[PDB]
This record gives sequence, structure tokens and C-alpha cells, in this order.
Amino acid sequence: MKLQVLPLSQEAFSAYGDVIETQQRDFFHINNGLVERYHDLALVEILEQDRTLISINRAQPANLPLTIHELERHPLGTQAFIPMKGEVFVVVVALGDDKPDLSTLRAFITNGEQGVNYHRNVWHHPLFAWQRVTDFLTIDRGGSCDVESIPEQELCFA
Amino acid sequence: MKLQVLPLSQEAFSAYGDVIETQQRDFFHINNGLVERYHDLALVEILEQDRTLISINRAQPANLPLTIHELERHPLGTQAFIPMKGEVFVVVVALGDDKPDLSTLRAFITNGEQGVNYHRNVWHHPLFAWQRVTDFLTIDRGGSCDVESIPEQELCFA
Repeated sequence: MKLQVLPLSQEAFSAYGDVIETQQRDFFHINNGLVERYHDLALVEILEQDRTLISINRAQPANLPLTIHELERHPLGTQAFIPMKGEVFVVVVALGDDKPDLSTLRAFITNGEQGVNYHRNVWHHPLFAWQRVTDFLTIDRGGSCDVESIPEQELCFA
Repeated sequence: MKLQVLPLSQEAFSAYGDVIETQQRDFFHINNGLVERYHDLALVEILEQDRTLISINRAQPANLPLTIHELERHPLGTQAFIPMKGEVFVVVVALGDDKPDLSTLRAFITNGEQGVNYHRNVWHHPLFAWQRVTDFLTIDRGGSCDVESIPEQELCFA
């Protein structure tokens, strides 16, 4: 089953989470104008844990052609990923209350200038780099989530 | 008044906050080993606000030679800064319950591979880039902090 990978945008990703980027986003000038502050880009949410967690996930690149078969979901908290050095990366998402609703499965490749923030219960493929090793700053609950199998998918670019 | 800038390290910065880096830090292997997760790097803390905020601060470079004279502190929450593209940056910190205790004033230059996380009430100079424009991913309360003047300081490298 082929799954076309589309460019990442806030509009197309609205149902799964937030896109962390500055392009076409509102900001406040701070100081003489030395700093531009692009406020509230991602809705962080953590349940059953007063403290949020900041970590660094160093993910290896995946074998090409990419072909996922599993999906995870964190019902207890959101999870953000921001490339450490501005590298491009891929994400696969899907909705569904019980199991992943295949009709809502989507694949997105970033422009190398945007991060991502998965909303609670959103199904997404486990982290993996694209082309070369990559460091991702993570912002989530990360405690102890839900893995589910799906019909093998072969990601395509076109 | 000259102020020598020392290399940033967790040991020397322990009293002001946390250093977000992977070097010599403990991590868990995830998957067959595709991802390495370096858990809890920074103590995020927010008061009088259920939600944490994630934004991007685009700071202009400062005029050389660097010479600060003000210091701010956020009594209500911590504040993290992580360079977007791995660029080096400088930080000035100091403690003190009421006003900045000048005997604890310190300046630090990062190695371009580390972020920083200011603890509550810690005095730090407002954000500014080094050499060239820089994007910083921020993680704080950012509401509406306390600015205080100090004897002019000229930062030096040696």
C-alpha cells in the first residue's frame, strides 16, 4: 500500500497537532527590535505529572525505501520534536479513538525549518531520522505508550 | 569593570540552572537501538499558569565589544533557550534574593552544542545573539519581568 508524502503545513496538520515554525506567524518586537518573539506555537499538555520533560532524542536514519507497519499514541500527554540543526524529517500521523482510522493516515516531510507537536492520542510512527543521524529536542511527558499494527505502508514522494 | 567569559559546563552553571546537552549524559536505548533518549535535562517550572509555552525567539547579534548594564529575572517561572541551528551563544547570570549579588555574577560562552535553562529568580541578561542572527526555541511561562541595573560590565575572552 503506497502512501504519498505531502509537504508539512499548519493547515494540513491542524487535526494532528501544531507545526513549530516562524514563517507567516505573528510575533512581538522585543527591545529596540533586537529580538522577534513568535509566541505560543504548540499546546503542551501533560496529565498525571506536574512536571514537563525536556530531552534530546538522537535518532538514526531509516532504511530506504521507508515502510512503516506500526503506530504509537501517547494518551497521557503531547509530544513535540524540533530538529537540533535544521534538518528535514518525516512524520506519519493518523486519528481514531480506539485503533488508527486508516482513512485519516497521512505522511509529511518537513522543509527543514519546522518542528512538530503531536496532540494527545494522535497516532504517529516512532521517531526516526531522514537521510542522516539527527538530534531532536523533545518536549513531552515521556512516562510509562500504546502501539498498534497497521497494514504495511510504503512511503512515496511525488 | 571587566568580566571574563568562561566555557559553559553543568558543574559551573549548577547554581543558575541546567545545561541542555548530550555530552557525557545518561541515555536509554529505544528500539533496536535506532534512538538514544537522554532523559530529563531541564527542570521546567511554571507558577500561576496551567500551561507551559513554546515559542521561537529570533535575536539579533550584539555590538562588539559586549557590555551589559541590566539584568532581568522571572520569579514566576523557568526559562529555557536552545539554539535552532547549533550556533554558539553567550549568557550572563547572577544570584541574589533582592537585587543581583554581584559576587555571583558570571558570563558563559556555549560550545554551540548546548542549550541553557535558567532557574526561577535567577538574574540573567536579556536574550541576544552572538556574531550572527539566531533562532532560539524557548520554553517558559512568559507572562506579565523584573529588571535591575548593575555597574557597567565589559565582557572579555581569555
